[PDB]
Amino acid sequence: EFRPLTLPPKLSLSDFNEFIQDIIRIVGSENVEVISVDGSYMKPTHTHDPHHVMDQDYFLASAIVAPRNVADVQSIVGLANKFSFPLWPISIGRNSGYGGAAPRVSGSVVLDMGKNMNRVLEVNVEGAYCVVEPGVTYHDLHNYLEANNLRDKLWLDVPDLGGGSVLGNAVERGVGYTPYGDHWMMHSGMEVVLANGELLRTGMGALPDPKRPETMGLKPEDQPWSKIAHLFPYGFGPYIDGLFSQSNMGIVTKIGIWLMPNPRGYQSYLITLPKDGDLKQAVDIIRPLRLGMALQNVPTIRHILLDAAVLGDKRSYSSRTEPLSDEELDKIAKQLNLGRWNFYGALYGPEPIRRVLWETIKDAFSAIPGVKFYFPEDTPENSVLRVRDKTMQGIPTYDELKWIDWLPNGAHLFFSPIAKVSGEDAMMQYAVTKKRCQEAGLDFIGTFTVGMREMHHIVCIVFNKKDLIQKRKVQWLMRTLIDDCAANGWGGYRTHLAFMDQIMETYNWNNSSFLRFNEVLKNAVDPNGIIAPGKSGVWPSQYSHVTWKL
Amino acid sequence: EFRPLTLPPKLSLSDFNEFIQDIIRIVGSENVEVISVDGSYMKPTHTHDPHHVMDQDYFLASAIVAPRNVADVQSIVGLANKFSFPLWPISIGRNSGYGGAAPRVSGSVVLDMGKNMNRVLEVNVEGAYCVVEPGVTYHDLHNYLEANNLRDKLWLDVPDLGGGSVLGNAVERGVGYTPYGDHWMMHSGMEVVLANGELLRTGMGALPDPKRPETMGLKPEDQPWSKIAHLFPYGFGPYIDGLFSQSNMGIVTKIGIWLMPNPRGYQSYLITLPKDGDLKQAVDIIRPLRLGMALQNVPTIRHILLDAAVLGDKRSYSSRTEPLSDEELDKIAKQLNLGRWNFYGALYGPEPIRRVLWETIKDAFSAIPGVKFYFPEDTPENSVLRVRDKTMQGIPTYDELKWIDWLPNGAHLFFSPIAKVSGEDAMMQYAVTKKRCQEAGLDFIGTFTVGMREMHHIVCIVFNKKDLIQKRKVQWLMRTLIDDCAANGWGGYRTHLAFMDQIMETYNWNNSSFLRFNEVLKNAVDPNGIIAPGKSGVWPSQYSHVTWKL
Ligand SMILES: *Cc1cc2c(cc1C)nc1c(=O)[nH]c(=O)nc-1n2C[C@H](O)[C@H](O)[C@H](O)COP(=O)(O)OP(=O)(O)OC[C@H]1O[C@@H](n2cnc3c(N)ncnc32)[C@H](O)[C@@H]1O
Ligand SMILES: *Cc1cc2c(cc1C)nc1c(=O)[nH]c(=O)nc-1n2C[C@H](O)[C@H](O)[C@H](O)COP(=O)(O)OP(=O)(O)OC[C@H]1O[C@@H](n2cnc3c(N)ncnc32)[C@H](O)[C@@H]1O
Repeated sequence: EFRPLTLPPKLSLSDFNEFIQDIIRIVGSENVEVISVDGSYMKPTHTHDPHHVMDQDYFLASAIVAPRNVADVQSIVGLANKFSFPLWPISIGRNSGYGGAAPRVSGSVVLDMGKNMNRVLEVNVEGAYCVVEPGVTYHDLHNYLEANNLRDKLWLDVPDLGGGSVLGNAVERGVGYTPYGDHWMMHSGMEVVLANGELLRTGMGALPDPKRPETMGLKPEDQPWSKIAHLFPYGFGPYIDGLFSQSNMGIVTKIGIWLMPNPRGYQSYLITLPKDGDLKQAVDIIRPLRLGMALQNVPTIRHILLDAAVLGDKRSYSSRTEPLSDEELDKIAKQLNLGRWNFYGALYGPEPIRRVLWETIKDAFSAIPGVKFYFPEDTPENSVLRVRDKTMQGIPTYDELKWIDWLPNGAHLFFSPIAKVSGEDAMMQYAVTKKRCQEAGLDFIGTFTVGMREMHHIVCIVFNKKDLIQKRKVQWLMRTLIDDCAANGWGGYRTHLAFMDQIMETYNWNNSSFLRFNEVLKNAVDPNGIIAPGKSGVWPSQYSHVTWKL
Repeated sequence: EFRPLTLPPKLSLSDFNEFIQDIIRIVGSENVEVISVDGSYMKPTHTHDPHHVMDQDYFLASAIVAPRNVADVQSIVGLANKFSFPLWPISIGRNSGYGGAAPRVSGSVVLDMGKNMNRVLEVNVEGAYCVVEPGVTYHDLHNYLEANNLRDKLWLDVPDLGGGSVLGNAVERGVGYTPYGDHWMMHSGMEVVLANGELLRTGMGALPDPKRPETMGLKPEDQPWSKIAHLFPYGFGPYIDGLFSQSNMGIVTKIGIWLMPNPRGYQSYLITLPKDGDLKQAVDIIRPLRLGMALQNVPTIRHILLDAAVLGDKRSYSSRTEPLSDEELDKIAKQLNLGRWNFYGALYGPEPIRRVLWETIKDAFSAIPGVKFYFPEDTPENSVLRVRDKTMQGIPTYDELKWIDWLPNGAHLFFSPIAKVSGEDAMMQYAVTKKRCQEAGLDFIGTFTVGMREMHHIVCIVFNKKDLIQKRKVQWLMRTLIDDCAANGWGGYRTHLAFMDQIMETYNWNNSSFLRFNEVLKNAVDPNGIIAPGKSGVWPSQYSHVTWKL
């Protein structure tokens, strides 16, 4: 297909057309769409960033290809080398507010690993793990579980929504909410297609499965994995798996994820914190409850305007234009029966044990006047708790998609710095974010996700994507928070395409010794800069910093 | 000094003699020793392999060098890059049975990082971590904790002795036995002198500490870390930390290890399994208890002789010269009130929790005939339990050093296959290890140690170093052991100087993709291969494989 909307760098129109011809040849014209439209969460766009803060046709693909299998991805890559055509690998492209399936480099070949590469490849009950291809969602897998009666032997671990790729997410080092909440950490045995074309699997994945008659002459892609590939991550020698998450080192095609066995008892809960400044003493309570394994999962500390947005848009609470006042938020609390901060957690295992954690935790949160403890049953039926009951046992919902609609034309954008598990420090980060949010005229909407020693601060910027003034006011908001938080010793853990460069430029100890060392290894494995140039600030030698950096 | 027994390759006497003169002018004479003796554990040697299977002077330094600071380390890397001089950094060189201090490539400059770089830079009671330089033995840290009263707040995680470098062990991916027994996975934020000699700090350690007066003008080494540096492993971008374990990618100057807080209750236990065959059912029982979290640490399953040999050498049991027979093992067992296998574990936390777990466990092991339960107090003054009851609470000890003296000239080498947590697999490996020890006319000594989903199975080969026929026999054993276990889908997780190239060739999936990838990265980062060429089987392009491997 002839004249495209944006071409990749240095490439003539003639060369685009010969390139696509061989791709159309290899994949069949079903699995190639040249771009010469915004959609929804349910039929996700693979051309552009749906929750856009820049121009809509800023981060935009030139084509989209859907490899049917692993050798298609070798062919396509071997090809992209031949021309020097940037690629952008996506699994499901539901990386929304992080840019979705937009390419950082306008003119790229967004690579739809997900549309066809689809298989739940294995579920191992005694190993308590599973192998996933990029197309398997959280829901896909969940529906694999229930169709096989495995729901009663192994539980999953899920983000706020079920659309996401199991692997795409894990590679992004993302976060769920059971004891198995640290997604990346739960990986074992990765299969990666390298920039050069050569296939790789890491860990004991490199320890070959012993030869047998039934497996002879099977393509590397389709071979089985040795018995320990997915039980020990490290294998032998340097442990490279992590070079491949939040990186442009490769294209991931298979990934082992560990699964938590049915604990033998479950109960979720909600403790409500009446005042705004109850954050500080809360976190101070969570601190040695987390560190001492009285809090087994990854709990959340939701802000009121987060649940408020799930149960109904802004307009149905106030007709005001500025962000809502402190007294107005108080009303919304007593309205919905929530506090200013809500702490959502869950207990796991046999009744004898849940009993004691609960008595400890209740008993710990008693030094806060006005507190209140809820099990799911005790709430409204629309309730967030009633949904999150499901999220903390590995049952994927979509309910939470709604908070995106806090403002006319729904679009989000994340700022996720990292703070200490101290009440003091948590307050500080909230006061620094809150301040810059009013200056920008937004509301503050957020959650802290409690890791053992660290805390993920998710600043949920919603804006209406057809207000040309506010989208710039967000652009200014975003650039200031990164800076402000750096000035204060916090950095983001993940970002949107437009802010990769800054955020990485944030981590500049000893004159960017981290980036310079990364740039080194990139140029070594990808001599031609074709795998996802730009990702996480990391530019190859043939993308000039000046022309490219944002 | 003028004349060492061995020169590093392609290096002249006159060059060597400049390098040395040059080296001496930096670090003073007291800190530099040419070599023109096996030492102890109490004062480890730094030139060669103390428990040496190969020739006594097969792995040999040409000199030792102790930098008084990171700037020295830097200065040295500088010279070595000029002269193309192999380095071989050790922290403490206690790596016996993996080669102690000995350098993969003879003629290397052993960098004794520990002698002067020593300090415990930090114990952070909120963070439940600590920050350690290459010289901080376990024991050293232990005594530090004591002299600052922290013993009733933060506990350590020790491996079977106390000499070990807190960090040297960590970047070997070593293993101890509290619930924080996965040492490598407890690191957050490491510092590193790269091969080029540029200084790098990883993870959050890349986000610098914000400017204030009191730190202005400090050399990069002596700059503090930013707040989240040792609480969140990951930073932002591609996670490179792993690159620096069991690899030769950098020289490590500092590291942050998580410390586990006093858990508010502690009980250890011995479970004796009376039959050789009980291992099989025994592991099956472990599988669900491990994975459902009833077992909180790295319990281990020790072969009986282990305890035998801690208690008194081979002679003290029979003047027999060949391996002791099955029946003598039944004899010895009963003699010491032990089983044919031995399970050691611990209970952490309040009395109510301990209670419940310990019943779940008693009960589950009861299905094995003639099983018997002992607490510390229930056993004789000299017991292994009484020793491990210490080990399991982060207290360093050394009694276990005895087993090394099974034979006239004690020396141990290790073989370290990973294994499934399934009895049938476990027995398979036992069979195969055992048959082979039998054929080399050796006494089988092993443990498995219980990972979450895997088991580290440490075949403990011990032979007498002055016996050339035995030495040679042990070199046939290991090489056979690596091969057989590969042929049945089991890799070794860590090895000895003289088996590194072999073990790697074992992880050869898809025409060795793993090593080829790793050889690529290593040349990028170390053009003149001065850092530890050879480690883990990974070689620079100037070390021809034909010349160098084994
Ligand atoms: C708007 C939204 C997002 C969200 C969320 C709630 C809302 C309402 N809650 C989340 C949660 O609690 N936990 C979490 O981790 N993320 C949450 N999000 C963010 C996001 O939408 C989801 O996490 C989603 O699962 C991620 O998108 P997806 O799973 O569909 O993956 P992707 O679009 O392909 O993005 C991956 C990025 O990484 C690189 N990448 C991805 N896959 C590969 C493979 N196959 N090979 C090589 N590189 C890959 C890409 O460069 C891409 O940028
Ligand atoms: C014989 C013995 C050994 C032993 C054991 C019981 C007996 C009696 N029990 C162990 C166990 O419980 N768990 C475990 O992990 N190991 C056990 N061992 C083996 C050994 O004693 C320990 O592993 C010990 O901790 C290792 O010695 P050490 O800590 O001194 O390590 P090293 O000698 O200094 O060198 C080890 C390797 O590390 C790399 N290294 C070290 N420092 C650096 C720096 N800073 N920069 C870059 N690399 C570094 C080197 O490659 C070296 O090969």
